[PDB]
Amino acid sequence: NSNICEVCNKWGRLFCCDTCPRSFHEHCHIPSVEANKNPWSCIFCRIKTIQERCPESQSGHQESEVLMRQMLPEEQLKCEFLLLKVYCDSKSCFFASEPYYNREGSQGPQKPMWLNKVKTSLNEQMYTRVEGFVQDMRLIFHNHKEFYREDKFTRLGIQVQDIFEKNFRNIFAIQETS
Ligand SMILES: [Zn+2]
Ligand SMILES: [Zn+2]
Ligand SMILES: [Zn+2]
Repeated sequence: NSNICEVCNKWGRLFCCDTCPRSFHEHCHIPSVEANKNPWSCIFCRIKTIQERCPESQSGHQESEVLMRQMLPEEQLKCEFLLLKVYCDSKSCFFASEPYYNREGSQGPQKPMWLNKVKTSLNEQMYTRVEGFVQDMRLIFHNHKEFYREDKFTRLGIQVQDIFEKNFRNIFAIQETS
């Protein structure tokens, strides 16, 4: 196994996957690393098995159809992994915890959103459809763009939204376009 956490790239108390060489801190893994289960398979392994069991699941999809999917177990897992993929980028730190807004010339968003809140919402099964999760994710970056205006810090939202969008297109096998 790896000697660092796959998500945050730090050492510490790690749980090792039994089916691949990745390791995780307890609350870096999503869902949080399960109490027992020997062997234990990580989310990367679980996502790979879904694809292997249904190869046609990688054929192209329309985003509008994906978003209307109910949050059954496999869609739940895919959203957890997409969330995890965002956390994997070090720039996710800016969006992880609850923000506050006091900048001359800006007003805070009507609906604040942050990664940890989405994480909780997933854990608590608050999304009934994929659309719920993707809306909150995109709202994080949209709020940041609007607040920071012409400050160059706005680019952090662009950057992390691009990681989110790339991984969304990959995980849910969105039909490739120009
Ligand atoms: Zn970690
Ligand atoms: Zn694994
Ligand atoms: Zn099949």
